[PDB]
Amino acid sequence: AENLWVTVYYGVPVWKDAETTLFCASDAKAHNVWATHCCVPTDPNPQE
Amino acid sequence: EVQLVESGPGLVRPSETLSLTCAVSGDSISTNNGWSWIRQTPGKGLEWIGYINGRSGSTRYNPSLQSRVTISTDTSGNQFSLKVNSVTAADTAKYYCAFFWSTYYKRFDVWGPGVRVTVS
Amino acid sequence: EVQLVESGPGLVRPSETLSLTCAVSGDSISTNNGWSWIRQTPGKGLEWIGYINGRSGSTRYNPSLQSRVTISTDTSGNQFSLKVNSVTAADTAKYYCAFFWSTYYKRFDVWGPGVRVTVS
Amino acid sequence: EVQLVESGPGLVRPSETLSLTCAVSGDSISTNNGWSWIRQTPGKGLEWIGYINGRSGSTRYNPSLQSRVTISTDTSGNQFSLKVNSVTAADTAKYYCAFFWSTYYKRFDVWGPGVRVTVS
Amino acid sequence: FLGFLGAAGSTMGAASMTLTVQARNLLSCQQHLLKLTVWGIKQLQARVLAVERYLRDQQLLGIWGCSGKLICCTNVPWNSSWSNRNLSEIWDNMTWLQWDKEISNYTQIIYGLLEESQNQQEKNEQDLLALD
Amino acid sequence: FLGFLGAAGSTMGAASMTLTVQARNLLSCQQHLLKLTVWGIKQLQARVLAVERYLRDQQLLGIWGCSGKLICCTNVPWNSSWSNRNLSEIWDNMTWLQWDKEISNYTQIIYGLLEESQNQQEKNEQDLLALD
Amino acid sequence: FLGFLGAAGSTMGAASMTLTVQARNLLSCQQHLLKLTVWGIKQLQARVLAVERYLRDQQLLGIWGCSGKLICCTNVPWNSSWSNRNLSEIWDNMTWLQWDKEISNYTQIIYGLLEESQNQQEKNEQDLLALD
Amino acid sequence: RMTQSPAILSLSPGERATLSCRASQSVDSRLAWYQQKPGQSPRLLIYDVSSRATGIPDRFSGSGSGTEFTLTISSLEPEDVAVYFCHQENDWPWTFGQGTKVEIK
Amino acid sequence: RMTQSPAILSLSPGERATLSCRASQSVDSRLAWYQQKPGQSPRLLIYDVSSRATGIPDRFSGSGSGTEFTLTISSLEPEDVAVYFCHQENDWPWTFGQGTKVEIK
Amino acid sequence: RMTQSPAILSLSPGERATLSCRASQSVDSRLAWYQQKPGQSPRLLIYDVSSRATGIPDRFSGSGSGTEFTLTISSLEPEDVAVYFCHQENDWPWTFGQGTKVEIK
Ligand SMILES: *[C@@H]1O[C@H](CO[C@@H]2O[C@@H](C)[C@@H](O)[C@@H](O)[C@@H]2O)[C@@H](O[C@@H]2O[C@H](CO)[C@@H](O)[C@H](O)[C@H]2NC(C)=O)[C@H](O)[C@H]1NC(C)=O
Ligand SMILES: *[C@@H]1O[C@H](CO[C@@H]2O[C@@H](C)[C@@H](O)[C@@H](O)[C@@H]2O)[C@@H](O[C@@H]2O[C@H](CO)[C@@H](O)[C@H](O)[C@H]2NC(C)=O)[C@H](O)[C@H]1NC(C)=O
Ligand SMILES: *[C@@H]1O[C@H](CO[C@@H]2O[C@@H](C)[C@@H](O)[C@@H](O)[C@@H]2O)[C@@H](O[C@@H]2O[C@H](CO)[C@@H](O)[C@H](O)[C@H]2NC(C)=O)[C@H](O)[C@H]1NC(C)=O
Ligand SMILES: *[C@@H]1O[C@H](CO)[C@@H](O[C@@H]2O[C@H](CO)[C@@H](O)[C@H](O)[C@H]2NC(C)=O)[C@H](O)[C@H]1NC(C)=O
Ligand SMILES: *[C@@H]1O[C@H](CO)[C@@H](O[C@@H]2O[C@H](CO)[C@@H](O)[C@H](O)[C@H]2NC(C)=O)[C@H](O)[C@H]1NC(C)=O
Ligand SMILES: *[C@@H]1O[C@H](CO)[C@@H](O[C@@H]2O[C@H](CO)[C@@H](O)[C@H](O)[C@H]2NC(C)=O)[C@H](O)[C@H]1NC(C)=O
Ligand SMILES: *[C@@H]1O[C@H](CO)[C@@H](O[C@@H]2O[C@H](CO)[C@@H](O)[C@H](O)[C@H]2NC(C)=O)[C@H](O)[C@H]1NC(C)=O
Ligand SMILES: *[C@@H]1O[C@H](CO)[C@@H](O[C@@H]2O[C@H](CO)[C@@H](O)[C@H](O)[C@H]2NC(C)=O)[C@H](O)[C@H]1NC(C)=O
Ligand SMILES: *[C@@H]1O[C@H](CO)[C@@H](O[C@@H]2O[C@H](CO)[C@@H](O)[C@H](O)[C@H]2NC(C)=O)[C@H](O)[C@H]1NC(C)=O
Ligand SMILES: *[C@@H]1O[C@H](CO)[C@@H](O)[C@H](O)[C@H]1NC(C)=O
Ligand SMILES: *[C@@H]1O[C@H](CO)[C@@H](O)[C@H](O)[C@H]1NC(C)=O
Ligand SMILES: *[C@@H]1O[C@H](CO)[C@@H](O)[C@H](O)[C@H]1NC(C)=O
Repeated sequence: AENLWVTVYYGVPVWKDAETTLFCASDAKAHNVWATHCCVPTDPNPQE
Repeated sequence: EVQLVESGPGLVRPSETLSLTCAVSGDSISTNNGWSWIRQTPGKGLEWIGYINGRSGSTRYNPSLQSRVTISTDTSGNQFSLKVNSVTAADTAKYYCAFFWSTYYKRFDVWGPGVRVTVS
Repeated sequence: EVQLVESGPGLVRPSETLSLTCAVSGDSISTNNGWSWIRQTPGKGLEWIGYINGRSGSTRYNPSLQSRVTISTDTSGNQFSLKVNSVTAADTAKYYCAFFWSTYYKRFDVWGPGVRVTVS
Repeated sequence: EVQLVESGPGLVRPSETLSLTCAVSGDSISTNNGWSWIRQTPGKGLEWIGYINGRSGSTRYNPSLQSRVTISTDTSGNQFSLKVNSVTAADTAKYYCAFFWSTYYKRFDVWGPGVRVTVS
Repeated sequence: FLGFLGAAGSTMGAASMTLTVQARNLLSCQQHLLKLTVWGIKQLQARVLAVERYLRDQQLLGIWGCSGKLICCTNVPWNSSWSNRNLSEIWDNMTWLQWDKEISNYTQIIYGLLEESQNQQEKNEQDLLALD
Repeated sequence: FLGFLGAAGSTMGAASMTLTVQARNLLSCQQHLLKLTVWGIKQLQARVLAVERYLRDQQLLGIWGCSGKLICCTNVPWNSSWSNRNLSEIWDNMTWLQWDKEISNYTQIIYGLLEESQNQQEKNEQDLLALD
Repeated sequence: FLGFLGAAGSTMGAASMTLTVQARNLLSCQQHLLKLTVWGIKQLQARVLAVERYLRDQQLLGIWGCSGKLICCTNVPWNSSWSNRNLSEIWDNMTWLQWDKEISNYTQIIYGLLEESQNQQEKNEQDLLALD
Repeated sequence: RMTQSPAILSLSPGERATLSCRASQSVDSRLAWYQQKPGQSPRLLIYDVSSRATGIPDRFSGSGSGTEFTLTISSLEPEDVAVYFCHQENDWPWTFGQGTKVEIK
Repeated sequence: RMTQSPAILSLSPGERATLSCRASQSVDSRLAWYQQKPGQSPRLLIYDVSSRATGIPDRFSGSGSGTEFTLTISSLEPEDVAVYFCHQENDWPWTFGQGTKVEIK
Repeated sequence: RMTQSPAILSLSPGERATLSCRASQSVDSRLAWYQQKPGQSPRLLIYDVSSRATGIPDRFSGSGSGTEFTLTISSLEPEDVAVYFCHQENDWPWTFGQGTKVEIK
């Protein structure tokens, strides 16, 4: 007898386990193979 | 739990204004919406007068009373009041202070004992 | 093709109610919208009373008649009717049963002969 | 800069119609919106009558005057006029021709001297 | 990125206030990628997928009649069999992760009903005497 | 996929009831694609195109003022020269494939007019006394 | 492509009439691309980027409550400190390129405020006695 | 609301009738015309200002918009003597004009 | 608006009360019922047609839509003698029915 | 609607005038003030509550929102004797307050 109506929300903080591909990033500062395949810099102050 | 306490003259002469004050206890008027006045008119039943948003000062009134009714809030006293411009015998009624909560998630009323006012 | 047939008292005394029933042939009331009543008032011309959706029971009425008019449907009899609360001589008119189809694709009327009703 | 010039009878008898014409100089009526009539009623103050869009002929009127007032435009003469159906002594007022510009970017008025009209 | 998941432990009601925080974070070299054309593909596949997922959710909000909204009402009644709880048990003292686990099996039933409701609403808009 | 094209032989009027059936189906390994980097591209090109086609149609509905709708009204009058038929000849006893063949040459004329109409409507919204 | 940039020297007010001209132009072999799989990637990267840029702008209009519009009003007041000019100095006798140079540093302040305003508006819609 | 004019149109056989109808407020294009003969329910002639109803001859036409509308009847024949009504559909309550008569002789 | 019926329900102890309320216009489902006892402010029983308020016993129920609504009380006990009111929330002004009485004996 | 107060403001030269205007309903910020001198058409002073019109001196200002609005005049000079009007633009019909007078001596 609640008489409620299924509302819809978008932007809901729900997550599930998943497998995807991660990308590498570096400190910029670093002929080293990992200095070339890890070009994108990370943020100097990661948003934890 | 909010409690509503009311006082004011139980007698107004015709052509004089009417004034009732509702004290609010247990919460802050300035934080909630839905503070309102309703009256019970003999021979007619319950009628809405209007309500005020304590967070803004905006009000809404029953069209039949828009020419005479003022609702306002005392944010220091944590009390609100109803003022009616000159009244007649037709305005004799039991007047009530009430708080109406109506949102997507909850519905409830707080409704005080009221003040009986005779115009004569 | 829908046909509309009407009957009811051609005489109502002042302060008595008025009641007219329209029979529907050729289609189902319960499937279509737009079943309606219109009257032709001498000295004034045609006036809308209101209409009913046979699929829901929802109705709409001319504001001047909202305090007195009821429209409802008999889904067994496949007939619908107009009831008016107490009437006066001012309500003498030719009353008609009509069906109005108005959509994005088609427009048409079915309009029956009506019933002449005198109030006196 | 637009100038507004008005003329018409300063005296109308009760039950006769009222007619005032406003000439427009400095711009084209047919290009702008906001051409309007306002009157100053003794004992009441300023009241809106209505306005016309010179680009379409569409008009809007104050509900209290919808049964009597007509506003229209002469696109040859570059003048517009106010006509009121039969008037009474209650319609004595100073009548004015005005142009109101109100958009997202600009706000301004052009307001002429008006015509004094007595009904008696 | 100031709360990408800050509301995760909040109640369902409280968490309704961060919907723009999660939505704005869901659609966030030089020569290496072309010299070694394995990585150009690995990177493009990740980018294309993020776009496709975004668009599928937007299409559903469109179909259900909720386009452009973060909070949207519908006309589908809630079935008590989907969760036999009252509002004071759902919006308070419960998180969105818990609710999702509770509803999961009924997700497709609900979505199908939302689509049917919008189609019925459109049918009623092509009949000028509708809802009277 | 329960009618992807079920309404194809239906009349134009009847087919108006399946618009969500067609719309929801228009934006539907592992190592092989990277070991043989011909196929990674062949697959991405197919996926990118499906997205671009979807978005171009959505942009037009936006420009014409029909965003979020499957059925939308406009203010552009129908020219009798585009098809000299009445409504009872179009909505009944005719399919959408037949209609498209009949209109085809006038598609761009109509689209241009729809864009002009929306721009005129917007101009009238920046004048607070509009349409009176 | 009949004015892709025709309004660039026009005043801000006059240029408001070409918004559909610029918007419609912002989301416009055979074997070579697969035989030489450097170019397939170079081409896909250009196409994916055009799509991502388009979608980020659409998401912001969504968040700010301006979805589907080319001209949209908000409830955020203009701060005089962002540009101490009156309307007759902005809409007339100034171009959009000049205005952008003048505002630039305040772009993020303004965008943050637009998002806060929409969230406050939504909160007021979950209280049935709102704005009275 | 709206009203019609002339109240009575006394016309020669073969003459064109002109019947106006004027609204105090815009009704867009949602206007219909009806023909009333003795003993009959009203017959629909024209809808949406100018669109002719099924079964209605080409002698009946019309035009107009917003507030100003006209019904015309070409080549009047005695069978066309009737009271013609202007019907407002754009908004509730729907209304009718008072009706005017076209007489032939 | 809306009104209630019967004005007075004279019922036996243990009997089921049926109280109707009828609107002249649709109010959707935005209907609430209140219980009025002497000297008391009105108590909320039911909201949104059928949803029971916190602290209200299962003897109180209801149904309806649009214009036709009903309040029922199962197994009436003397403690249930009260005036019951129908409250319209769908649109402004909010209104009340006249109230009806349920009496037990 | 809305009304103005004081009806008459009798002020010293150099004094600040305060003129209030109160609406029974919110008018948002769509409020304008006008100055009426003998024989003149009304002159616009302030629009959108506080924005000064072109050609108006800095002595004229104002503030307010919703239902409560104020016009102030700094450093009153004899040239400022006039009737001041409050004009409501937010919704139709547009209305005016009764007007009040500022007198200097
Ligand atoms: C609420 O839903 C039930 C049906 O849900 C059942 O469980 C679901 C997980 C899924 O398996 C469904 O397919 C199941 O049917 C509705 O009850 C059904 O109503 C139809 C109506 O004719 C009937 O034919 C079915 O047999 C009913 N199912 C059962 C199990 O009796 C119920 O009506 C829904 N209530 C509301 C308010 O929507
Ligand atoms: C209906 O369209 C005609 C024009 O359509 C013509 O055929 C099309 C396939 C395409 O080739 C068009 O470019 C053609 O012009 C309109 O008639 C035109 O009106 C303009 C107005 O000034 C006039 O200059 C043109 O010469 C006219 N064309 C012709 C052939 O006479 C007609 O007005 C349109 N009707 C409506 C209601 O929009
Ligand atoms: C208009 O903005 C000022 C603040 O803008 C300053 O300059 C910007 C470029 C950026 O650096 C801001 O962070 C700066 O603060 C507002 O003034 C601030 O108001 C807050 C309110 O408490 C106060 O704490 C700050 O110290 C004020 N800043 C200064 C420099 O005094 C001002 O209120 C804004 N006006 C409006 C109408 O929004
Ligand atoms: C984590 O749980 C605690 C309690 O289990 C939450 O703290 C409550 O917060 C509400 C907020 O108004 C308070 O009224 C309660 O009194 C708090 N409880 C206690 C025991 O202090 C806390 O907020 C939860 N964290 C999150 C993110 O919701
Ligand atoms: C939702 O689905 C899950 C499974 O995906 C259901 O849980 C299973 O129910 C069966 C019923 O016999 C059990 O045998 C399984 O062991 C359950 N699995 C788990 C992980 O517990 C769950 O009950 C479903 N929920 C509803 C409401 O139907
Ligand atoms: C294929 O064509 C046949 C007829 O040519 C369609 O059948 C008609 O369907 C309508 C639906 O109400 C009926 O009223 C007609 O009487 C049917 N005609 C006959 C001869 O039976 C059929 O529906 C068409 N198929 C599709 C998909 O439209
Ligand atoms: C739409 O375009 C087609 C061609 O793409 C037109 O058909 C051609 O018309 C020319 C006219 O001289 C003929 O010579 C061709 O043989 C026609 N082609 C075909 C395949 O029949 C068609 O007429 C155009 N339709 C309209 C309405 O203009
Ligand atoms: C380039 O600048 C010139 C003037 O500096 C602009 O010409 C003006 O256009 C307006 C349009 O109504 C006229 O009223 C002015 O009188 C023109 N000025 C002169 C000196 O003729 C011209 O339009 C500008 N170009 C663009 C694209 O805006
Ligand atoms: C917007 O940012 C620019 C720089 O990106 C500011 O200009 C600089 O201001 C500093 C202030 O000391 C000067 O030293 C630089 O030389 C300026 N740069 C240039 C290119 O002139 C600009 O002032 C900022 N605008 C605002 C309104 O803050
Ligand atoms: C539409 O055209 C067809 C063609 O034969 C005709 O039969 C039908 O009656 C027309 N409709 C109307 C309303 O005239
Ligand atoms: C909701 O269910 C809980 C379960 O214990 C109950 O305590 C609460 O009172 C219920 N709410 C209402 C309004 O009955
Ligand atoms: C806007 O600023 C310019 C700057 O010179 C000024 O001339 C103009 O009059 C100002 N507008 C108003 C309305 O004061």
